[PDB]
Amino acid sequence: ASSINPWILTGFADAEGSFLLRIRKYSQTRVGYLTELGFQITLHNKDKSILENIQSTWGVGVIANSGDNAVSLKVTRFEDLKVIIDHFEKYPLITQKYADYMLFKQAFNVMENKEHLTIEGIKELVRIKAKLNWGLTDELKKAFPEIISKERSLINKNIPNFKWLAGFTSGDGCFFVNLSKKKTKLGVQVKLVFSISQHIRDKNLMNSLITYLGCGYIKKKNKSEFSWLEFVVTKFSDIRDKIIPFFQEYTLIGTKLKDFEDWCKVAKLIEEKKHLTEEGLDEIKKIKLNMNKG
DNA sequence: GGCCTCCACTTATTCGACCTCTCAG
DNA sequence: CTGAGAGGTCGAATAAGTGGAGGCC
Ligand SMILES: [Ca+2]
Ligand SMILES: [Ca+2]
Ligand SMILES: [Ca+2]
Ligand SMILES: [Ca+2]
Ligand SMILES: [Ca+2]
Ligand SMILES: [Ca+2]
Ligand SMILES: [Ca+2]
Ligand SMILES: [Ca+2]
Repeated sequence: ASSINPWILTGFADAEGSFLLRIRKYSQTRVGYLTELGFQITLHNKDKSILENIQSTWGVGVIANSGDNAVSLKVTRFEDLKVIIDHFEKYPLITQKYADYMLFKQAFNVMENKEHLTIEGIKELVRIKAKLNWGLTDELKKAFPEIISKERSLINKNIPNFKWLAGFTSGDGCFFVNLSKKKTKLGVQVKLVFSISQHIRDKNLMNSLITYLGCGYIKKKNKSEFSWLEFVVTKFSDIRDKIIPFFQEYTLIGTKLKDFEDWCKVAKLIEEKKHLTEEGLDEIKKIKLNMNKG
């Protein structure tokens, strides 16, 4: 395998990767609970390469199928979690996931002292799990009532580097060739779109993208209860003089790099105005088709 | 015995990706 | 006519999670 730049790896960990803390009822321990702390990243089968290069970069973690179409990288071996702590202490996360890392860091110290084998240590872990990701199940809520959960700090940090954004984009980014039917002679408009999806927790971070990249805007989407944000750039001059030069200097990792490469091919056709012709339009449809089924 | 670590595989919901239209210059 | 938003839809490569058990000191 090949190494991954640490900042690119952190950025990819802001977009992918989830900390996890298992607190299960268990008959084969005195305290009656089985604990499992770790970190994981789940991608499509086609992107198993990233996991292998991560596994080789950190020298930690195990790979396993995640259903019929996906695979994951899991790090739960306790001694291997030191690498995860060492990496993120030097290359910290900047999304709200950094608050989950801190809770993960606290759980590590409880288990490091072996306090998870006691009833008090478990209670401490439960107070931490209450604020980690999706909190506690009602089964444990009623099991450990009147527990003062730990406080979850609001993360509001600046983008550290451009490499961080390359990794974050590879995880939650998208390079799309928009074909828009138009009641006109040619019939269709071509328009490149660069976007980054993200939960509305990080509205601050998302908004700062406009300031950091000097272009784009924000779009608030809602699916009933749930809402998230999209950082979107469509103005071609910005895509040509900002987005494209940026990601040529700071390589994307995974299958998204292939989409970026075809994306840039369409940008070339557009610079030459070949997107107003007919032969050029067949070319753009071929490139776009190669990005959907590919 | 007591406890750790891994594979199988799912759920909820947060992404990615896919549209189509208005309208000013 | 064209470009740049405006205004969306939608399915799971979503982010997060669980059951089962082989493995080790
Ligand atoms: Ca993400
Ligand atoms: Ca994922
Ligand atoms: Ca190792
Ligand atoms: Ca394996
Ligand atoms: Ca492991
Ligand atoms: Ca260190
Ligand atoms: Ca992704
Ligand atoms: Ca332009």
